[PDB]
Amino acid sequence: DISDDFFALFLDPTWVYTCAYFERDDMTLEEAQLAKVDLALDKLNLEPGMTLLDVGCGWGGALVRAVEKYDVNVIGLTLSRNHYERSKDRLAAIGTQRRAEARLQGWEEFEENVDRIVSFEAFDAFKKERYLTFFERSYDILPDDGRMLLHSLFTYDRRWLHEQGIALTMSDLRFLKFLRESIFPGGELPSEPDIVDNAQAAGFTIEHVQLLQQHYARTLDAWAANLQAARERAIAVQSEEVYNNFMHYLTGCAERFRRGLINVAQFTMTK
Ligand SMILES: C[S@@+](CC[C@H](N)C(=O)[O-])C[C@H]1O[C@@H](n2cnc3c(N)ncnc32)[C@H](O)[C@@H]1O
Ligand code: NA
Repeated sequence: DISDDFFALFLDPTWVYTCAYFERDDMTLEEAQLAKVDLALDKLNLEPGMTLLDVGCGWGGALVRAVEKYDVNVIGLTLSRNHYERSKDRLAAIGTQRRAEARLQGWEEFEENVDRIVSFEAFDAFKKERYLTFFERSYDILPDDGRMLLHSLFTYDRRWLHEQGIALTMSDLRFLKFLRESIFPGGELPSEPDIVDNAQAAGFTIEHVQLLQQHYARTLDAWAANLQAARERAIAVQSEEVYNNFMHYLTGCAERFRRGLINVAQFTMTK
């Protein structure tokens, strides 16, 4: 796979590799990633000592922020060994009396009770045959007053796009094929109904939906600018092919969020 050393060339120190939130226009990338995490965690009404599950925890930035700012116990799940190892190391290096653990484990195998759940851009990696199952499991492990913040990408169909004045081009179809045949996200995104209808069938109320479309455009622009500025080092760590493929993903996805072809949002879900 792609080395952490490559991603380090374009991500900020949190290692967060999902849509940032430019809560103030002059925030740096790091500040906007912490703002995105805090935006989500504030919606969970966390109290010190609660237990927070992060489904699909990446390299651990949100878990570290949850411990540091919110003083919660944390459990992070991932399917990626590289994600797990960095998460494990970062959490162990936090000075805290709380429980802070990362696991190489899917949510399908996790059955422990937790007080709150967060997830950032993992849901699009789930098979559509598991969308309902995921919400059922999340409902079951939460207490009666539990809350989940689902931050997910989602797509729109031709009819909706057309009603909004947007068309999918032959280039867009080529780009979707590029995504499907690569490690990059976006090849088989859920629709908004795939999120909302399954969450509601499992018993959740959708309290709030916050769209972040243009924040993602800006985030992807920042990653691309960072990667081009480090091009020689990126080629050295990987190769020119990989570098160019990443640039194609980052810039192509930025263009598509700007145009409105796809979206990303935080869904506050309550019981
Ligand atoms: C696009 S990354 C998001 C990483 C992190 N949330 C962030 O904001 O940078 C998706 C992560 O979800 C994880 N993931 C995908 N499917 C999963 C599953 N069924 N259970 C647990 N984690 C999963 C991947 O292994 C990866 O760590
Ligand atoms: Na404390």
